[PDB]
Amino acid sequence: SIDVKYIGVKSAYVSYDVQKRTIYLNITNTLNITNNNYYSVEVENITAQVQFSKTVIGKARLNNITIIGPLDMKQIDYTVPTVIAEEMSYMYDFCTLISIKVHNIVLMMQVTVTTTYFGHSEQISQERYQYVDCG
Amino acid sequence: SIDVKYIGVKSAYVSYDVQKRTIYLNITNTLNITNNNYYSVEVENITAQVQFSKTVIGKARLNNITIIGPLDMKQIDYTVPTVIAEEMSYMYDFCTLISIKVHNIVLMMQVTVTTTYFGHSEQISQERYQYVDCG
Amino acid sequence: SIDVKYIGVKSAYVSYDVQKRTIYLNITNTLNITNNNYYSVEVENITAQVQFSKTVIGKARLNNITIIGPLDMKQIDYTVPTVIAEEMSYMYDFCTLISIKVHNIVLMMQVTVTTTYFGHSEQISQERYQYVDCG
Repeated sequence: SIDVKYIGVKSAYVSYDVQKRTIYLNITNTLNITNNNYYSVEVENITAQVQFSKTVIGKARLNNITIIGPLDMKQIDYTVPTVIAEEMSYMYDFCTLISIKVHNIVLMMQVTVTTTYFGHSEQISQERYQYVDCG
Repeated sequence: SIDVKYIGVKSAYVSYDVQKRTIYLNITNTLNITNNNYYSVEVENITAQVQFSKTVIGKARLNNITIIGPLDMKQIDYTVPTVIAEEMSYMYDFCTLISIKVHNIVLMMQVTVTTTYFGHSEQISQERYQYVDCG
Repeated sequence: SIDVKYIGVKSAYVSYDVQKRTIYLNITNTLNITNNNYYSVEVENITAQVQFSKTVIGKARLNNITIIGPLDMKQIDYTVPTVIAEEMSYMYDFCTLISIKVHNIVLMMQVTVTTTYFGHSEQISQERYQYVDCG
Protein backbone atom coordinates (compact mmCIF):
# COMPACT_ATOMS: atom_id res chain seq x y z
CA SER A 1 0.00 0.00 0.00
CA ILE A 2 3.05 2.26 0.08
CA ASP A 3 6.01 1.18 -2.05
CA VAL A 4 5.01 -1.30 -4.76
CA LYS A 5 7.58 -0.97 -7.54
CA TYR A 6 7.98 -3.08 -10.66
CA ILE A 7 11.53 -2.26 -11.72
CA GLY A 8 13.09 -3.27 -14.99
CA VAL A 9 16.80 -3.77 -14.43
CA LYS A 10 18.29 -2.37 -11.24
CA SER A 11 17.39 -0.45 -8.09
CA ALA A 12 19.69 1.50 -5.81
CA TYR A 13 19.88 4.41 -3.43
CA VAL A 14 23.32 5.64 -4.48
CA SER A 15 24.56 4.23 -7.76
CA TYR A 16 27.62 4.56 -9.98
CA ASP A 17 27.68 3.28 -13.57
CA VAL A 18 31.01 3.60 -15.38
CA GLN A 19 31.18 1.57 -18.58
CA LYS A 20 32.17 1.25 -22.20
CA ARG A 21 35.64 2.65 -22.78
CA THR A 22 35.82 5.53 -20.32
CA ILE A 23 38.59 7.16 -18.29
CA TYR A 24 37.91 8.07 -14.66
CA LEU A 25 40.85 9.77 -12.92
CA ASN A 26 41.49 11.22 -9.45
CA ILE A 27 38.03 12.29 -8.41
CA THR A 28 36.89 12.81 -4.81
CA ASN A 29 33.40 11.60 -3.92
CA THR A 30 32.12 12.49 -0.46
CA LEU A 31 28.59 11.58 0.61
CA ASN A 32 27.01 12.48 3.95
CA ILE A 33 23.62 10.79 3.87
CA THR A 34 20.86 10.66 6.48
CA ASN A 35 17.92 8.51 5.35
CA ASN A 36 15.40 7.49 8.02
CA ASN A 37 11.93 6.04 7.38
CA TYR A 38 9.36 5.96 10.19
CA TYR A 39 6.40 3.96 8.93
CA SER A 40 3.36 3.70 11.19
CA VAL A 41 0.62 2.15 9.10
CA GLU A 42 -2.68 0.37 9.60
CA VAL A 43 -3.04 1.49 13.23
CA GLU A 44 -6.73 0.80 13.83
CA ASN A 45 -9.01 1.30 16.83
CA ILE A 46 -12.16 -0.68 16.06
CA THR A 47 -15.26 -1.01 18.22
CA ALA A 48 -18.07 -2.97 16.60
CA GLN A 49 -21.32 -4.56 17.71
CA VAL A 50 -22.90 -6.92 15.18
CA GLN A 51 -26.22 -8.39 16.26
CA PHE A 52 -28.91 -10.04 14.17
CA SER A 53 -31.75 -9.61 16.66
CA LYS A 54 -30.89 -7.64 19.79
CA THR A 55 -33.41 -7.45 22.65
CA VAL A 56 -36.60 -9.01 21.33
CA ILE A 57 -39.19 -9.38 24.10
CA GLY A 58 -42.90 -9.81 24.60
CA LYS A 59 -44.47 -12.54 22.46
CA ALA A 60 -42.91 -11.59 19.13
CA ARG A 61 -42.00 -13.93 16.31
CA LEU A 62 -39.21 -13.62 13.75
CA ASN A 63 -38.62 -15.56 10.56
CA ASN A 64 -36.10 -15.65 7.71
CA ILE A 65 -34.08 -12.79 9.15
CA THR A 66 -30.93 -13.15 7.02
CA ILE A 67 -31.32 -15.44 4.02
CA ILE A 68 -28.49 -15.56 1.48
CA GLY A 69 -30.49 -17.67 -0.93
CA PRO A 70 -29.43 -20.16 -3.61
CA LEU A 71 -25.87 -19.40 -4.66
CA ASP A 72 -23.90 -20.64 -7.65
CA MET A 73 -20.37 -19.93 -8.84
CA LYS A 74 -18.59 -21.40 -11.85
CA GLN A 75 -15.33 -19.51 -11.94
CA ILE A 76 -13.07 -21.00 -14.61
CA ASP A 77 -15.04 -23.14 -17.05
CA TYR A 78 -14.00 -22.91 -20.68
CA THR A 79 -14.14 -25.40 -23.54
CA VAL A 80 -11.51 -25.56 -26.28
CA PRO A 81 -12.80 -28.30 -28.62
CA THR A 82 -10.73 -29.12 -31.70
CA VAL A 83 -11.80 -31.38 -34.58
CA ILE A 84 -9.11 -32.02 -37.19
CA ALA A 85 -8.92 -34.64 -39.93
CA GLU A 86 -5.28 -34.43 -41.01
CA GLU A 87 -2.64 -32.38 -39.20
CA MET A 88 1.08 -32.14 -39.96
CA SER A 89 3.48 -30.12 -37.83
CA TYR A 90 7.09 -29.01 -38.32
CA MET A 91 9.06 -27.07 -35.72
CA TYR A 92 12.74 -26.20 -36.12
CA ASP A 93 13.57 -24.34 -32.92
CA PHE A 94 16.93 -22.76 -32.12
CA CYS A 95 17.74 -20.75 -29.00
CA THR A 96 14.05 -19.92 -28.54
CA LEU A 97 11.42 -20.03 -25.82
CA ILE A 98 8.24 -21.78 -27.00
CA SER A 99 4.94 -22.50 -25.29
CA ILE A 100 2.29 -24.51 -27.14
CA LYS A 101 -1.23 -25.10 -25.84
CA VAL A 102 -0.11 -24.80 -22.20
CA HIS A 103 -2.62 -23.83 -19.50
CA ASN A 104 -1.37 -21.55 -16.73
CA ILE A 105 -4.05 -21.01 -14.09
CA VAL A 106 -3.67 -19.25 -10.73
CA LEU A 107 -6.63 -18.93 -8.39
CA MET A 108 -6.53 -17.43 -4.89
CA MET A 109 -9.64 -17.13 -2.70
CA GLN A 110 -8.78 -15.18 0.42
CA VAL A 111 -12.00 -14.83 2.44
CA THR A 112 -14.79 -16.85 0.84
CA VAL A 113 -18.24 -17.50 2.36
CA THR A 114 -18.12 -16.35 5.97
CA THR A 115 -19.63 -13.94 8.44
CA THR A 116 -18.18 -11.17 10.58
CA TYR A 117 -14.52 -11.01 9.60
CA PHE A 118 -12.20 -8.56 11.36
CA GLY A 119 -8.60 -7.56 10.95
CA HIS A 120 -6.54 -7.63 7.77
CA SER A 121 -6.15 -9.59 4.54
CA GLU A 122 -3.46 -9.74 1.87
CA GLN A 123 -3.00 -11.43 -1.51
CA ILE A 124 0.24 -11.18 -3.49
CA SER A 125 1.41 -13.03 -6.60
CA GLN A 126 4.35 -12.74 -8.98
CA GLU A 127 5.37 -15.57 -11.28
CA ARG A 128 7.28 -16.95 -14.23
CA TYR A 129 10.71 -15.44 -14.48
CA GLN A 130 11.61 -17.33 -17.65
CA TYR A 131 14.78 -16.80 -19.54
CA VAL A 132 16.93 -18.00 -22.46
CA ASP A 133 20.52 -17.00 -23.15
CA CYS A 134 22.61 -18.02 -26.15
CA GLY A 135 26.17 -17.09 -27.03
CA SER B 1 1.69 -3.93 2.21
CA ILE B 2 4.75 -1.69 2.25
CA ASP B 3 7.69 -2.80 0.09
CA VAL B 4 6.64 -5.28 -2.60
CA LYS B 5 9.18 -4.98 -5.40
CA TYR B 6 9.55 -7.11 -8.52
CA ILE B 7 13.09 -6.31 -9.62
CA GLY B 8 14.61 -7.34 -12.90
CA VAL B 9 18.32 -7.87 -12.37
CA LYS B 10 19.86 -6.46 -9.20
CA SER B 11 19.00 -4.52 -6.06
CA ALA B 12 21.33 -2.58 -3.81
CA TYR B 13 21.56 0.35 -1.45
CA VAL B 14 25.00 1.55 -2.53
CA SER B 15 26.20 0.12 -5.82
CA TYR B 16 29.23 0.42 -8.07
CA ASP B 17 29.25 -0.88 -11.65
CA VAL B 18 32.57 -0.59 -13.50
CA GLN B 19 32.69 -2.63 -16.69
CA LYS B 20 33.64 -2.97 -20.32
CA ARG B 21 37.12 -1.59 -20.94
CA THR B 22 37.34 1.30 -18.50
CA ILE B 23 40.13 2.92 -16.50
CA TYR B 24 39.49 3.85 -12.87
CA LEU B 25 42.46 5.54 -11.17
CA ASN B 26 43.15 7.00 -7.71
CA ILE B 27 39.71 8.10 -6.64
CA THR B 28 38.61 8.64 -3.03
CA ASN B 29 35.12 7.45 -2.10
CA THR B 30 33.87 8.36 1.37
CA LEU B 31 30.35 7.48 2.48
CA ASN B 32 28.81 8.40 5.83
CA ILE B 33 25.41 6.73 5.79
CA THR B 34 22.67 6.62 8.43
CA ASN B 35 19.72 4.49 7.34
CA ASN B 36 17.21 3.50 10.04
CA ASN B 37 13.73 2.07 9.44
CA TYR B 38 11.19 2.01 12.28
CA TYR B 39 8.21 0.02 11.06
CA SER B 40 5.19 -0.21 13.35
CA VAL B 41 2.42 -1.75 11.29
CA GLU B 42 -0.89 -3.51 11.83
CA VAL B 43 -1.20 -2.37 15.46
CA GLU B 44 -4.89 -3.04 16.10
CA ASN B 45 -7.14 -2.51 19.12
CA ILE B 46 -10.31 -4.47 18.39
CA THR B 47 -13.39 -4.77 20.59
CA ALA B 48 -16.23 -6.72 19.00
CA GLN B 49 -19.48 -8.30 20.15
CA VAL B 50 -21.09 -10.66 17.65
CA GLN B 51 -24.42 -12.10 18.77
CA PHE B 52 -27.14 -13.74 16.71
CA SER B 53 -29.95 -13.28 19.23
CA LYS B 54 -29.04 -11.31 22.34
CA THR B 55 -31.53 -11.09 25.22
CA VAL B 56 -34.74 -12.64 23.94
CA ILE B 57 -37.31 -12.98 26.74
CA GLY B 58 -41.01 -13.38 27.27
CA LYS B 59 -42.63 -16.12 25.17
CA ALA B 60 -41.09 -15.19 21.82
CA ARG B 61 -40.23 -17.55 19.00
CA LEU B 62 -37.46 -17.26 16.41
CA ASN B 63 -36.91 -19.23 13.23
CA ASN B 64 -34.43 -19.34 10.35
CA ILE B 65 -32.37 -16.49 11.75
CA THR B 66 -29.25 -16.87 9.59
CA ILE B 67 -29.67 -19.17 6.61
CA ILE B 68 -26.87 -19.32 4.04
CA GLY B 69 -28.91 -21.43 1.66
CA PRO B 70 -27.89 -23.94 -1.02
CA LEU B 71 -24.34 -23.20 -2.11
CA ASP B 72 -22.41 -24.46 -5.12
CA MET B 73 -18.88 -23.79 -6.34
CA LYS B 74 -17.15 -25.27 -9.36
CA GLN B 75 -13.87 -23.41 -9.49
CA ILE B 76 -11.65 -24.92 -12.18
CA ASP B 77 -13.65 -27.06 -14.59
CA TYR B 78 -12.65 -26.85 -18.23
CA THR B 79 -12.83 -29.35 -21.08
CA VAL B 80 -10.24 -29.54 -23.84
CA PRO B 81 -11.56 -32.28 -26.16
CA THR B 82 -9.53 -33.13 -29.25
CA VAL B 83 -10.64 -35.39 -32.12
CA ILE B 84 -7.98 -36.06 -34.75
CA ALA B 85 -7.84 -38.69 -37.48
CA GLU B 86 -4.20 -38.51 -38.60
CA GLU B 87 -1.53 -36.47 -36.82
CA MET B 88 2.18 -36.25 -37.62
CA SER B 89 4.62 -34.23 -35.52
CA TYR B 90 8.22 -33.15 -36.05
CA MET B 91 10.23 -31.21 -33.48
CA TYR B 92 13.91 -30.36 -33.93
CA ASP B 93 14.79 -28.49 -30.75
CA PHE B 94 18.16 -26.93 -29.99
CA CYS B 95 19.01 -24.91 -26.88
CA THR B 96 15.33 -24.06 -26.39
CA LEU B 97 12.74 -24.14 -23.64
CA ILE B 98 9.53 -25.88 -24.78
CA SER B 99 6.24 -26.57 -23.03
CA ILE B 100 3.57 -28.58 -24.85
CA LYS B 101 0.06 -29.14 -23.51
CA VAL B 102 1.21 -28.83 -19.88
CA HIS B 103 -1.27 -27.83 -17.16
CA ASN B 104 0.03 -25.55 -14.41
CA ILE B 105 -2.63 -24.98 -11.75
CA VAL B 106 -2.20 -23.21 -8.40
CA LEU B 107 -5.14 -22.87 -6.03
CA MET B 108 -4.99 -21.35 -2.55
CA MET B 109 -8.07 -21.02 -0.32
CA GLN B 110 -7.17 -19.06 2.79
CA VAL B 111 -10.37 -18.68 4.83
CA THR B 112 -13.19 -20.69 3.27
CA VAL B 113 -16.63 -21.31 4.83
CA THR B 114 -16.46 -20.15 8.43
CA THR B 115 -17.94 -17.72 10.91
CA THR B 116 -16.44 -14.95 13.02
CA TYR B 117 -12.80 -14.82 12.00
CA PHE B 118 -10.44 -12.37 13.72
CA GLY B 119 -6.84 -11.40 13.27
CA HIS B 120 -4.82 -11.49 10.07
CA SER B 121 -4.47 -13.47 6.85
CA GLU B 122 -1.81 -13.65 4.15
CA GLN B 123 -1.39 -15.35 0.78
CA ILE B 124 1.83 -15.13 -1.23
CA SER B 125 2.96 -17.00 -4.35
CA GLN B 126 5.87 -16.74 -6.77
CA GLU B 127 6.86 -19.58 -9.05
CA ARG B 128 8.72 -20.99 -12.02
CA TYR B 129 12.17 -19.49 -12.31
CA GLN B 130 13.02 -21.41 -15.48
CA TYR B 131 16.18 -20.91 -17.41
CA VAL B 132 18.28 -22.13 -20.34
CA ASP B 133 21.88 -21.15 -21.07
CA CYS B 134 23.93 -22.20 -24.09
CA GLY B 135 27.49 -21.30 -25.01
CA SER C 1 3.39 -7.88 4.42
CA ILE C 2 6.46 -5.66 4.42
CA ASP C 3 9.37 -6.79 2.24
CA VAL C 4 8.28 -9.28 -0.43
CA LYS C 5 10.80 -9.01 -3.26
CA TYR C 6 11.12 -11.15 -6.37
CA ILE C 7 14.65 -10.37 -7.51
CA GLY C 8 16.13 -11.43 -10.80
CA VAL C 9 19.84 -11.97 -10.31
CA LYS C 10 21.42 -10.56 -7.16
CA SER C 11 20.61 -8.61 -4.01
CA ALA C 12 22.98 -6.67 -1.80
CA TYR C 13 23.25 -3.73 0.55
CA VAL C 14 26.68 -2.56 -0.57
CA SER C 15 27.84 -4.01 -3.87
CA TYR C 16 30.85 -3.74 -6.15
CA ASP C 17 30.82 -5.05 -9.73
CA VAL C 18 34.13 -4.78 -11.61
CA GLN C 19 34.20 -6.84 -14.79
CA LYS C 20 35.12 -7.20 -18.43
CA ARG C 21 38.59 -5.85 -19.10
CA THR C 22 38.85 -2.95 -16.67
CA ILE C 23 41.68 -1.34 -14.71
CA TYR C 24 41.08 -0.39 -11.07
CA LEU C 25 44.08 1.29 -9.41
CA ASN C 26 44.81 2.77 -5.96
CA ILE C 27 41.38 3.89 -4.86
CA THR C 28 40.33 4.45 -1.24
CA ASN C 29 36.84 3.29 -0.27
CA THR C 30 35.63 4.22 3.21
CA LEU C 31 32.12 3.36 4.36
CA ASN C 32 30.62 4.31 7.72
CA ILE C 33 27.20 2.66 7.72
CA THR C 34 24.49 2.58 10.39
CA ASN C 35 21.51 0.46 9.34
CA ASN C 36 19.03 -0.51 12.06
CA ASN C 37 15.54 -1.92 11.51
CA TYR C 38 13.03 -1.95 14.37
CA TYR C 39 10.02 -3.93 13.19
CA SER C 40 7.02 -4.13 15.51
CA VAL C 41 4.22 -5.66 13.48
CA GLU C 42 0.91 -7.40 14.07
CA VAL C 43 0.64 -6.24 17.70
CA GLU C 44 -3.05 -6.89 18.38
CA ASN C 45 -5.26 -6.33 21.41
CA ILE C 46 -8.45 -8.28 20.73
CA THR C 47 -11.51 -8.55 22.96
CA ALA C 48 -14.38 -10.49 21.41
CA GLN C 49 -17.62 -12.04 22.60
CA VAL C 50 -19.28 -14.40 20.12
CA GLN C 51 -22.60 -15.82 21.28
CA PHE C 52 -25.35 -17.45 19.26
CA SER C 53 -28.13 -16.97 21.80
CA LYS C 54 -27.18 -14.99 24.90
CA THR C 55 -29.64 -14.74 27.80
CA VAL C 56 -32.87 -16.27 26.56
CA ILE C 57 -35.41 -16.59 29.38
CA GLY C 58 -39.11 -16.97 29.96
CA LYS C 59 -40.77 -19.71 27.88
CA ALA C 60 -39.26 -18.79 24.51
CA ARG C 61 -38.44 -21.18 21.69
CA LEU C 62 -35.70 -20.91 19.08
CA ASN C 63 -35.19 -22.89 15.90
CA ASN C 64 -32.73 -23.03 12.99
CA ILE C 65 -30.64 -20.19 14.36
CA THR C 66 -27.55 -20.60 12.17
CA ILE C 67 -28.02 -22.91 9.20
CA ILE C 68 -25.25 -23.09 6.61
CA GLY C 69 -27.32 -25.20 4.25
CA PRO C 70 -26.35 -27.72 1.58
CA LEU C 71 -22.80 -27.01 0.45
CA ASP C 72 -20.91 -28.29 -2.57
CA MET C 73 -17.39 -27.64 -3.83
CA LYS C 74 -15.69 -29.15 -6.86
CA GLN C 75 -12.41 -27.31 -7.04
CA ILE C 76 -10.22 -28.85 -9.74
CA ASP C 77 -12.26 -30.99 -12.12
CA TYR C 78 -11.30 -30.80 -15.77
CA THR C 79 -11.52 -33.30 -18.61
CA VAL C 80 -8.95 -33.52 -21.40
CA PRO C 81 -10.32 -36.26 -23.69
CA THR C 82 -8.33 -37.14 -26.80
CA VAL C 83 -9.48 -39.41 -29.64
CA ILE C 84 -6.85 -40.10 -32.30
CA ALA C 85 -6.75 -42.75 -35.02
CA GLU C 86 -3.12 -42.59 -36.18
CA GLU C 87 -0.42 -40.56 -34.43
CA MET C 88 3.28 -40.36 -35.27
CA SER C 89 5.75 -38.36 -33.21
CA TYR C 90 9.36 -37.29 -33.78
CA MET C 91 11.40 -35.35 -31.23
CA TYR C 92 15.09 -34.53 -31.72
CA ASP C 93 16.01 -32.65 -28.56
CA PHE C 94 19.40 -31.11 -27.84
CA CYS C 95 20.29 -29.08 -24.75
CA THR C 96 16.62 -28.21 -24.22
CA LEU C 97 14.05 -28.26 -21.45
CA ILE C 98 10.82 -29.99 -22.55
CA SER C 99 7.55 -30.65 -20.77
CA ILE C 100 4.85 -32.65 -22.55
CA LYS C 101 1.34 -33.19 -21.17
CA VAL C 102 2.53 -32.87 -17.56
CA HIS C 103 0.09 -31.84 -14.81
CA ASN C 104 1.43 -29.55 -12.09
CA ILE C 105 -1.19 -28.96 -9.40
CA VAL C 106 -0.72 -27.17 -6.07
CA LEU C 107 -3.63 -26.80 -3.66
CA MET C 108 -3.45 -25.28 -0.19
CA MET C 109 -6.50 -24.92 2.07
CA GLN C 110 -5.56 -22.95 5.15
CA VAL C 111 -8.73 -22.55 7.23
CA THR C 112 -11.57 -24.55 5.70
CA VAL C 113 -15.01 -25.14 7.30
CA THR C 114 -14.80 -23.96 10.89
CA THR C 115 -16.23 -21.51 13.38
CA THR C 116 -14.70 -18.74 15.46
CA TYR C 117 -11.06 -18.63 14.41
CA PHE C 118 -8.68 -16.19 16.09
CA GLY C 119 -5.07 -15.25 15.61
CA HIS C 120 -3.08 -15.37 12.38
CA SER C 121 -2.78 -17.36 9.16
CA GLU C 122 -0.15 -17.56 6.44
CA GLN C 123 0.22 -19.28 3.07
CA ILE C 124 3.42 -19.09 1.03
CA SER C 125 4.51 -20.98 -2.09
CA GLN C 126 7.41 -20.75 -4.54
CA GLU C 127 8.35 -23.61 -6.83
CA ARG C 128 10.18 -25.04 -9.81
CA TYR C 129 13.63 -23.56 -10.13
CA GLN C 130 14.43 -25.49 -13.31
CA TYR C 131 17.57 -25.02 -15.27
CA VAL C 132 19.64 -26.26 -18.22
CA ASP C 133 23.23 -25.31 -18.99
CA CYS C 134 25.25 -26.39 -22.02
CA GLY C 135 28.81 -25.51 -22.98
